[PDB]
Amino acid sequence: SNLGLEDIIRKALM
Amino acid sequence: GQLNPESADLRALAKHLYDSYIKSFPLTKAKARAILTGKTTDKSPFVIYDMNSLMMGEDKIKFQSKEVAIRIFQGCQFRSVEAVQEITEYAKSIPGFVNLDLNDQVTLLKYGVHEIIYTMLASLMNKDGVLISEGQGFMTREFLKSLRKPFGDFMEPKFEFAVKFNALELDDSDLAIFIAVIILSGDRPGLLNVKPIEDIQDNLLQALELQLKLNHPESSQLFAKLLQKMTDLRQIVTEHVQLLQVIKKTETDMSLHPLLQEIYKDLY
Ligand SMILES: *c1ccc([N+](=O)[O-])cc1C(=O)Nc1ccnc(C)c1
Repeated sequence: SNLGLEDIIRKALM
Repeated sequence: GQLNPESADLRALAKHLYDSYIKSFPLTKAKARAILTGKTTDKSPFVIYDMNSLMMGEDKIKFQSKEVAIRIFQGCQFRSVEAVQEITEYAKSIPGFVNLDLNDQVTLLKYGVHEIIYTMLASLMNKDGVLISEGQGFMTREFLKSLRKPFGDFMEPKFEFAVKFNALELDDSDLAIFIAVIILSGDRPGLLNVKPIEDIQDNLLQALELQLKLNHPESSQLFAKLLQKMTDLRQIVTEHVQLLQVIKKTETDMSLHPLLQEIYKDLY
């Protein structure tokens, strides 16, 4: 999912 | 071309990306091709070429939504989480990336991950099929194409891309810079500050240009050809939107063998 992928990416950037 | 401080910096950048590439991605192209060409005698994958051999390899295939195709996409996207995290870890090592606005970092990655996944999927592909089940299986290209609509059309354009992409004979050193160029694409929709992204990509492009000259004397326009593969990668991603509509407009039986559904979850 677009927002599901963004969440994964944002968390991985932490 | 000369060896001067500028070119030495471009070689140091190429080594930095390659070292970070090795640290981030345990599934390198070299490992994939060794399995495909039958080098790794310990991990000899089982060939699935028809429905009969599909049942013969039931042990090597290791196990919500309503429709079969939607559950396949949900599964393969869930199994791609680790790859997304690996790509994000790689982007952190690209000099200047973490200094960009956080929203632009997210935007660059949310479009870039799909193209990079297809780039690395090509390493698992030859003209005959694709590695599955973490190298334990080999699903043939024609068996996938023979499956009932719309499933039979899922992977064939990726095979067509992979065969032409693999004919360039890039190695992991080339792919490290090529993937970095993909991530730093200043034309993604929604980007706020395009200039600092382009500044980084221009430096990555210079490093890529030099890398291909030193590593591939046999192809004078390899730099151009490799940038053309960007257009093929984006086309494959855009074809996924058409695929979802074909699935919604399909009135025929879309029931698929459960072992086939699990195999498609290992693809993209
Ligand atoms: C998952 C599993 C199989 C396939 N397939 O084409 O056979 C595709 C997918 C998948 O989720 N693909 C995909 C491509 C591009 N963009 C997205 C969001 C998803």
